[PDB]
Amino acid sequence: IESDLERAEERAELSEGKCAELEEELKTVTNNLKSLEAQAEKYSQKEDKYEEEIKVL
Amino acid sequence: IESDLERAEERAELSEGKCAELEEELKTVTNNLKSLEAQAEKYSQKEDKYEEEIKVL
Repeated sequence: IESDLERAEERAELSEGKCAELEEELKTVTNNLKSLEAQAEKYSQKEDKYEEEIKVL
Repeated sequence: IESDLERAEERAELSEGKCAELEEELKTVTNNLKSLEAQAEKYSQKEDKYEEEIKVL
């Protein structure tokens, strides 16, 4: 029982480390996604203006 | 020692569950990033095409 308990606690520590790393990755990717969403909105505005000018011409 | 083993097991289980959830979240957000990047590339190409159309018309 003692050996099994030691192994289980080591497993738990490893899982906690993995969870911390995953949190870091998630936050980084979230920031990148927000930046690209803003970029796409700028793209949309540019397209709107170009379409209007095309219609006028 | 048996009670200690039970506590270690439950802590490991909780940590693994959180790890799985974080994995799913990172997968989803990374897929979103990939899709948005493809859209942005297509949008740059479309913008160049629209400017060419403006000039010719």
